[PDB]
Amino acid sequence: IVNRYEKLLSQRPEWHAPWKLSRVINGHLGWVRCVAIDPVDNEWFITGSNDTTMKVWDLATGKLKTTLAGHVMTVRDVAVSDRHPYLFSVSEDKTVKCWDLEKNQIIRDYYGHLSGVRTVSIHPTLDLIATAGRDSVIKLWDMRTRIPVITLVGHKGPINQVQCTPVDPQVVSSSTDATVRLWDVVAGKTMKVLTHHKRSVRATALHPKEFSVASACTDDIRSWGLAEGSLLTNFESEKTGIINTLSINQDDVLFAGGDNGVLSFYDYKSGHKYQSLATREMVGSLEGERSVLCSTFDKTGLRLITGEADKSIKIWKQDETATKESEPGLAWNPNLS
Amino acid sequence: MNYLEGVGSKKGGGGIASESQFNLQRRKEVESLLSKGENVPYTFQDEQVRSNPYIYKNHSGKLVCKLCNTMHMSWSSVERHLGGKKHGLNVLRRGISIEKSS
Amino acid sequence: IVKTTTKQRLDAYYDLELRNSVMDDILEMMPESIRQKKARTILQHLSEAWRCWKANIPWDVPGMPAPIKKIIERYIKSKADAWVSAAHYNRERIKRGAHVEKTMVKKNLGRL
Amino acid sequence: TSHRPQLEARSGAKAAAYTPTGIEHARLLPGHTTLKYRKRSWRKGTAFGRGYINDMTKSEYHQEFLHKHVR
Amino acid sequence: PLPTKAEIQECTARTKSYIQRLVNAKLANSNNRASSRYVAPANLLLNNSHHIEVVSKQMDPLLPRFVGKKARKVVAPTENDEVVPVLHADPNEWKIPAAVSNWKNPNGYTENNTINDGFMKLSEALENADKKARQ
Amino acid sequence: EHPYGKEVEVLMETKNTQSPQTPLVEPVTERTKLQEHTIFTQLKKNIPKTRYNRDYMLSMANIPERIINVGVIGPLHSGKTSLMDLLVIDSHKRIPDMSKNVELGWKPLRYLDNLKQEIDRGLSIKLNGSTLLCTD
Amino acid sequence: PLLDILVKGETRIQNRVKLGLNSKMPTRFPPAVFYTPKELGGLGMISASHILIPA
RNA sequence: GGAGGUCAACAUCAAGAACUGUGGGCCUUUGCCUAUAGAACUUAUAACGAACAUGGUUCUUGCCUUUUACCAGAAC
RNA sequence: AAUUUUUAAGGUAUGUAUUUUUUUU
Ligand SMILES: Nc1nc2c(ncn2[C@@H]2O[C@H](COP(=O)(O)OP(=O)(O)OP(=O)(O)O)[C@@H](O)[C@H]2O)c(=O)[nH]1
Ligand SMILES: [Mg+2]
Ligand SMILES: [Mg+2]
Ligand SMILES: [Zn+2]
Repeated sequence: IVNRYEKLLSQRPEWHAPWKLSRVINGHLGWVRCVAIDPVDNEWFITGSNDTTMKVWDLATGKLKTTLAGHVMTVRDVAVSDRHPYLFSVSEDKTVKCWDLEKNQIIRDYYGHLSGVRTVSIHPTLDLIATAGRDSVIKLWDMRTRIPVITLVGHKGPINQVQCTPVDPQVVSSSTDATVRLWDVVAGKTMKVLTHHKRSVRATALHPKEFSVASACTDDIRSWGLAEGSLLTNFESEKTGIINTLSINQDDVLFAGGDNGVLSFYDYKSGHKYQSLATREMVGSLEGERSVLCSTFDKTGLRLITGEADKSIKIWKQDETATKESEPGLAWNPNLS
Repeated sequence: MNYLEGVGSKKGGGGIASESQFNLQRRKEVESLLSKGENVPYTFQDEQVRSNPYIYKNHSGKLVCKLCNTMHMSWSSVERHLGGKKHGLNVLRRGISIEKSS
Repeated sequence: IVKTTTKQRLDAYYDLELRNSVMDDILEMMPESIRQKKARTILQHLSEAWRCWKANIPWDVPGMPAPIKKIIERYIKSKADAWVSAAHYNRERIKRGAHVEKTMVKKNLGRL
Repeated sequence: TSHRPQLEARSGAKAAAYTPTGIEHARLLPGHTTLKYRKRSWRKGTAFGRGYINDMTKSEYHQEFLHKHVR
Repeated sequence: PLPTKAEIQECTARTKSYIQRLVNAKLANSNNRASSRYVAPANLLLNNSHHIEVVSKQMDPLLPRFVGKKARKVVAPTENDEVVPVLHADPNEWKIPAAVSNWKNPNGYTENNTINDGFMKLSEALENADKKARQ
Repeated sequence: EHPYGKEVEVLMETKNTQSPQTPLVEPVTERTKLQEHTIFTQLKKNIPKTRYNRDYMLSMANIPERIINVGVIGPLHSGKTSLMDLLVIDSHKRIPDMSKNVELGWKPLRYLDNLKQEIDRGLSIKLNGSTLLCTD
Repeated sequence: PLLDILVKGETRIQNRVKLGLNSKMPTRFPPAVFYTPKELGGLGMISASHILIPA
């Protein structure tokens, strides 16, 4: 078996370029909880906030377009539809509100969560919504009639995150009981349970192509192949915890933001960490306020947007020089257990 | 619409209580503080290790040192006595008086 | 009967979400074995620290793990920002003459 | 001590019905039924003659506030 | 691999068909002739001996429909399927103090820096300038 | 400033650009509607069919003595536009802009008053003609 | 603006008394109720707000 | 077979001034061009109704101890 | 050159027991 681990030095994974800080956008009165980008045109992005607003930022120039009020408590998660001109926002005030983009007003409230709802996922093909929160369940809403059609009972604790996939398991959910469940919605029961995490799973991201899912915990970032549900890879991590956010670029780049401010880029295929950064917090902030609460890659995949606990948005750009002049990353040491 | 004010009352009985009643309450708590919460037992109760072990309460309410046979008006007085030079001696005398026999 | 968040029961909900949000982080930092009494105790440090923020008292503590202190300071800066921003918003609302009710005035002037 | 809030499933397993008891709320009445798809003596005489900080309270906008409304 | 086009067009259809069954049934349940505008022998008895035809009689529109329906609580037993494997100094560092508040004691459980040269220099000038003026 | 300092643009954003009414996702409309400015027929299949056979009219265009250009003038509400409205309906076999009401009698059809202002203003603003053949 | 604010103020206090009982009916509250001096048992409030305001 | 029914079901009724069907031509049937057949009901001081109510959400207001009940304008 | 009318609720608690024909040794 280790004869293979002798050959496991033959891969030498996939060089990638280093990431650097292009621009910093202030302008939010609270923390920036969540970020979503225009799925079609990469023209602008939306930003949840502690201060209850949402602001639409112009992506090219970083200027501000319009602000969207309408929640009385923080806005935890945000989704913008590929197929619709709709913005779905969700808050800690137990409410899930649609936003018709053409007129920029509220359209449809979705009612019937018990307590705060921290996540929204739009099903790709079905005109459904998936939301979940401290209530420990997922509700699948008919987007047109605002009916909580299907309620997926499951995790024994608050659900942190929710994803949607077109084929089987259509709903991936990750709660604080350290279980990532893969749901069968038509039968309303769990297809497969992934227990390998030690503690609460605070972030999950879907790969734009490969059809797999990444999960995160304190020290551990795993991956999982959907369908079967098998473990695929692991990601090498020294104690980086807490992992708040994962995002996957088209290029097999995997970003993991921390609560220590340390940004950690990986290589999705290998599980190698090819860089680490630390944000420079802000002028008058505290060392406690240096962290990363969200993230995304735009559709091109060359620019990363992460809102941070210092009330700032930072757009992280990939270096054009790069290659192997001096890129070389943390340089591939496969330590053993 | 007198709800504008913001005061109110519960519907039970007749509130304030009588100045004499406050003193009884206040002189129990003061003797709880200075006593550091210990229950000093009555003299007749047939002995919860005591903090010390000599102080008691007679059939009346007064406090007494059973070594020194002194009578005390309050806890404050007792702490004067326990920190006194007479209550020092009677411990030494009982010290010797025990060290001469078993 | 899931009851919506309204004007009267707003800041109670703000409390509840804050307390949960702090237990999440601090429990995800610590190594493993024992939480619940420890879970209860950590929150008392939080509220105490907020009281200290309102009174401008610094809130140092004897031996406390630094990361926990980082967490508590972070959330208290969030809560302080929201508290101040509402203090200003209600104040301009009162100035221009719009109806601010009653105890929002009496509450405001304490904040200011 | 809120501790463990309330799980949905116990409220989702109740035998009322799929819907609630059948109470008809005022906000569940059908609305936006259709979706939308995307595609010089005087001068002389005198004696004295001739950055954004991150915080709410120490900021520049704040001092202006207490410079006015606290008078 | 990616799910593929022919498979995603399948589960899209079979789910979309299923959901409509839930939406239709749910709209037509509650009290609205208004909202319900959006909407088999079935039995071979036992050994099949008799056969069966089932027909649901029309209820009187005044009387409560679902006469047996009444809102009641139910505690649910646990699901059949079982046993999913879990497959997973500092105690003195992470030992928390005990919280003691100055502002509450419920139930039981009983500056450095010096001045500036600014002040030093200013008072001399006022002390000197005064002595000069008092002379 | 310097904490990033060199290659980085730190920009503080208050107020707004893009006034709040703008769609932020613009309504996508393929068809080009002229119905606000004028009431017009933009599709060839819908042009009213002419009994008199247009291509025979195009033959008359060559002979200079054959055609005469005649404008109609007069004071207010003398019937000029409603006069023209006689010649056209007699010329064309079916017109899509005829309601059963204007066909019957009650409301005059006004073919020449195409503009929406002229319809509302109850008046003729800009001159509009037609080219049609008619026998003496 | 001072005159406008007078007209608002005086009506707001009279409304204070009216809402104090339970009516906005004009018929119940003829101006003698607000304007008779306290020596005859009214409020004796002193009205500067009737006027006519130059527009 | 006709005249009817305070009978029923089903289909349809706010859109490039705005409908369908057909034959041919380019594309290789969507779509474009061309010839042709048939277009009931509703529309230009714009509409199934020569009539006219209520509710919901979000804004701006008015009464102002708070919710219901409310003031009166807008958008959807 | 013209306003506009009123009903509920936040105040007098709340809780427990009480009219019963003698279940076979
Ligand atoms: N009683 C009567 N009224 C008519 C007759 N002919 C036209 N009218 C009315 O008089 C008005 C004149 O119709 P138009 O053709 O629009 O008037 P016009 O000649 O176009 O006036 P312009 O604005 O100058 O173009 C219309 O409102 C008609 O309803 C008529 O013979 N008898
Ligand atoms: Mg009370
Ligand atoms: Mg109340
Ligand atoms: Zn003694």
